[PDB]
Amino acid sequence: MLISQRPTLSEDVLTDNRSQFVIEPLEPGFGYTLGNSLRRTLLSSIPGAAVTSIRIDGVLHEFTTVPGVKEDVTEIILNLKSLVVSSEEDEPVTMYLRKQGPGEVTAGDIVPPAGVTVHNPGMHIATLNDKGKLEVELVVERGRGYVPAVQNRASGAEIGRIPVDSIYSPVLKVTYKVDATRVEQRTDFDKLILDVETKNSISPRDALASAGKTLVELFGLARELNVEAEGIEIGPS
Amino acid sequence: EVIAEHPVLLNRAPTLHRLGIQAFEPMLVEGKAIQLHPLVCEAFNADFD
Amino acid sequence: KLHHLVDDKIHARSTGPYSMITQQPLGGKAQFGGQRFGEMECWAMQAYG
Amino acid sequence: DSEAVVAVDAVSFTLLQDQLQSVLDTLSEREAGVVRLRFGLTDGQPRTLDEIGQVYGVTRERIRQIESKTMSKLRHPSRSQVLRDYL
Amino acid sequence: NNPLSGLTHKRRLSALGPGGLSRERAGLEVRDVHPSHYGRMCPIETPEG
DNA sequence: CTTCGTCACGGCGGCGAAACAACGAGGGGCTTCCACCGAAACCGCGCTGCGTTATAATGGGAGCTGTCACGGATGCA
DNA sequence: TGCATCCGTGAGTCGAGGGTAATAAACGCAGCGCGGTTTCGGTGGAAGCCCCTCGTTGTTTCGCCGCCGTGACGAAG
Repeated sequence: MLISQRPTLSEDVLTDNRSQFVIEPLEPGFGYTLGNSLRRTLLSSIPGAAVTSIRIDGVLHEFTTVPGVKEDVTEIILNLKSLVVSSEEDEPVTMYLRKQGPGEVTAGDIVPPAGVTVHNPGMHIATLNDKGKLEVELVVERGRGYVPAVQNRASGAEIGRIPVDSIYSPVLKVTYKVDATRVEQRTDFDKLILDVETKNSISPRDALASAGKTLVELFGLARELNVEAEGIEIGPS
Repeated sequence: EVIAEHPVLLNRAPTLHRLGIQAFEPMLVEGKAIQLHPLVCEAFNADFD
Repeated sequence: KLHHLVDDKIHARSTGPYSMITQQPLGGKAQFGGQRFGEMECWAMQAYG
Repeated sequence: DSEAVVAVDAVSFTLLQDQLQSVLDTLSEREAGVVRLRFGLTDGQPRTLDEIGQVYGVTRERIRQIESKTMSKLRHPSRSQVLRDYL
Repeated sequence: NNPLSGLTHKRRLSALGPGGLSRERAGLEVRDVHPSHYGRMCPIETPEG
C-alpha cells in the first residue's frame, strides 16, 4: 500500500549545531513508532572519537591534585572528558600535552598527530601556576555510543593510567514530541518534532542522515524475509 | 476558520469562587466530550467521574 | 458500562425557540432549549469585573 | 411563543427584499416601478393595469405586454439562478 | 434498562407520598439508619441524591 | 558519396464576407357584444338568549392536621 | 410589664421532565345573521378594424486562404 499522502521534513536551525526537524503528516500513532527508535539510534549509532584513558606525570595515587596546576584533578579530568576529537584508526592513538610556565593551558596546546584531529583548540584546561610544568598523556580511540570507563587490569603496567568514559557518538542529545496535525479532516494524522543537538566536530543534520542510513539498512536486513511483501509505500517526490 | 482564536466560556454548577468560570480559547475536537486542560480542574473542582 | 453516555448528555444551541411569557429560551435537551445562567454565576461574573 | 421571529427569516427577508432591488434595478426602471405597485410591494395596494395608465400614460394592454416582458426575460435562468436559493 | 433495575425497583421501601413526609419536612434524623433496619431494610442501598 | 523530393517560410494578392445606412408592413391604437361577476336583495332558520316549571322537600362534608430555626409581632395578665 | 405564643419567613447551582374529576331538564319564543335563494350588469375577455416600427441593398475593407516562389533539410540511390 501507499502512504496515500506524502509527508515532508523541514530542518530548522537554532544554533550552528542544534536543529529541529518537523515531519508531517505521519499516519496515526507513527510519531512514537519512529521517534524513540531514532533518538536511541542517534545516541547509539553515529561513529566518533573520544578520550578513553589518561595518565599524567607526578600522580600515582594522588587522585586529588597535582602541583604546577592549581585546580583539582577531577576538574581537568572532566574538562578533557568533554573533548571533541576525530580519529581514522581503531588502534589506540596517543596524544601528549606539555606546557611549561604559569598561565592557562588550553585544548589548543595539545599536539595531536595527523589522523587525530581536534575541533576545540580554544577550550581552556588548566590554571598552570608556580612555573608549572606538566605532561598529560591521552589514550584515545573511536567507536559509537556511550562506553563507560574501563579500568586498568594491568594495574602495575599502567599504574599512573586513568580509565575514563567515552562519548563516542558525536551527538549530545535528541528529543522528540508528537502532535495532532489534522486529526479531524485527515484521520488522526500526527506531526513529529525532533530536536537534535551535537558536538561542533559534526553537524546536526548529517548525523541524522547517517541515522536514516543505518536504520534503513537495519530494516532492509528484515525486509529480506519476503522481498515481495505488500507493506506500505510513500509515493513521489 | 471561524474558531480561529475566538474565546469561549466554561462553567460548572456550582460556581462558588470567582474562578468557577473560565474563558478558554477553544480548539476543535473530534467526539462529543469537552477536553479540559488537566490543571484548571482544581478551581473548577471538577473530577471526571 | 453505565447508562450515562456522552451520546446522550450533550446539548448545543445557537438559537432555538423561546419561552411563552418571557422571550427567554426554554430548558431541555429534547427541545432545542437553551442553557441556564444563574445568579450564582452572575456573582463570579461580576467578580471578574 | 408562536409569535417568535425565527431571525433567520428576518435577515433572509431583508436579503429577499434587497435581492429584489438588485434584480429589479438590473431590469428596466419602468418595469421595476410597474411591479412595485402592481404587486403593491412598496405600498399597501397592488394595482390593476388601468390605474397604471395614469401613472405611466399607456394603455392597460401595454402593461399586459410588459408583465410578460418582465416575467419571460426574468424566466431566463440568469435571474432565476440567483433567486432560487431564496426558498 | 437491566434486569436489576426491573427487580430492585420493586422491593423498594419509600418514605415519601400521601401519608409520607416531604423532603423539606423530612428532617435529618429520619434519614438515619435506625437500628430497627437490621434485616428489614437494606442499610446501604439508598439513593445518593 | 552523390544527387533528387519535400516541407516549411515568407510574402502576394485577389476574393470575400461582415459591418454600416437610404427605409415600409407586423405591432400599437380603435369600436362592439353579451356569458358573466358582482352586486344587491330576498329570503328562512341553527344558534343564543331567555322565560318557566306549583308536595314537601329548611343548616357545608372535609381534613388531617407535624420540620428547623428564629425574630418578632401579637393576645394575656 | 412581661410573657407566652403564633407566626412569617428561608432552607442549592443545577440535568431526569407533557394531562389527573362531576349532576333530576326540558318547552317555547325572538333575534338572529349565515346561508339557501333570485335580479342584470357592464366590464370584463373575445371579435373585428386602422398608423407607425423593423428588414433589402450598396458599399468598405481587413482578412485570409489559394498561389507563388525560396530555400533547405531532407530522401533516395
